[PDB]
Amino acid sequence: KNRIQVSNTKKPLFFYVNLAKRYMQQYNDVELSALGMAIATVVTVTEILKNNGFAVEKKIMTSIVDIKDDARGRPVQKAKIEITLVKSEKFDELMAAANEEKE
Amino acid sequence: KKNRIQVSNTKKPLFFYVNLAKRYMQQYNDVELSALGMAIATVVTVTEILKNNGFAVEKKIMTSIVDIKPVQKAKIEITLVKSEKFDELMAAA
Amino acid sequence: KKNRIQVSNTKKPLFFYVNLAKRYMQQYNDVELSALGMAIATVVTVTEILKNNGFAVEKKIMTSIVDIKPVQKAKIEITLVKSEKFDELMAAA
Amino acid sequence: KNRIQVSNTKKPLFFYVNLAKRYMQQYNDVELSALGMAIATVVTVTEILKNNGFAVEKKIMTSIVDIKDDARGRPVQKAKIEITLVKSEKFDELMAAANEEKE
Ligand SMILES: [K+]
Ligand SMILES: [K+]
Ligand SMILES: [K+]
Ligand SMILES: [K+]
Repeated sequence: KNRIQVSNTKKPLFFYVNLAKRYMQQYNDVELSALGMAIATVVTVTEILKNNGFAVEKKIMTSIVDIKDDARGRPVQKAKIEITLVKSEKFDELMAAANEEKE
Repeated sequence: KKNRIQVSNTKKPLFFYVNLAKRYMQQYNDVELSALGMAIATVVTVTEILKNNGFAVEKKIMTSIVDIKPVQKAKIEITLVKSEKFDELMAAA
Repeated sequence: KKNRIQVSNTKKPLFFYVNLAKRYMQQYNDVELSALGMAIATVVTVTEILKNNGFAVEKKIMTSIVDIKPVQKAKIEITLVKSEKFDELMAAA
Repeated sequence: KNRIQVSNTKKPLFFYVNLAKRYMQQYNDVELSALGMAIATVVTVTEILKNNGFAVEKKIMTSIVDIKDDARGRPVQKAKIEITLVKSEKFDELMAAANEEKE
């Protein structure tokens, strides 16, 4: 329910940042994952959410996985990152303040 | 289309695209590489590799902002041709 | 030089470059962003953000291969200008 | 002695791949590290060395670190990756075969 897999090169960065914010709001945590070239996206989303006070990381796992590859004839190996973020203590205030709604 | 490589698969290893570019140059002489957004880095790297290792010469490198059904994304389009060393490098491989 | 941002520092957060571009546009109207190789992805992303969020319009996007004292690297050069909404977005911030 | 930090945007990818090969040849292992945008480089070097039979990973650590930042006035947070690779059992044969020197 709260998992985001980054793989669509058509999506703007803020699609993923905003989805991560929505999932943290709904579920308290969010899991981001990506392979290969998409790892830079997950890293950047995480940096943004940390530097701007929205999130605290709970788990960052990075590993090499086998990917089935028909044309190759045997699996290819790719790096995969998996990041779990939880809501920070400032998340609600910051989401409020975005729209000048802090009390 | 036949000699165009669109880079959009995060499951592929880099060398998939490097080798595909070399195979396309063997048949068509020239090769078009295109990508959006986060995939531009791969196209750039493919190009650098083919240039630095003596396989290719660039003919055209176009970067622009495009609308996707709308959101805006950067798109790169690179056209490469065989270098004077290409055939000998391929034979040596 | 004064209104050019070279992206080459891996220690910087993305929003360093996004905010610097916005500050430069406030003073100069327009801003040049440049990078090599692995940094091109950052320039692309900065640009997409400034376009998608209504701050900027692109005027020029140049990608080329350059010699570095030699090895060849891709280099992007983007020029942005303020959009019609820029001043109001900055005031609202 | 065997550490490679990826941070120079002037370097071609194969500078890092070839340095990693040299360090594995000399020391049996190599440590690759990078922050932020440079993580994609380390990931790609690792994929290359794995898919092509040169290396086996031993450790991949990915974390958020504080970076001193004068202009900011307090530290910024960046993702950092640290990858330790060791020579594979095929490394020597492959380095030989590169130059048609296998026996
Ligand atoms: K309120
Ligand atoms: K094709
Ligand atoms: K400047
Ligand atoms: K021999």
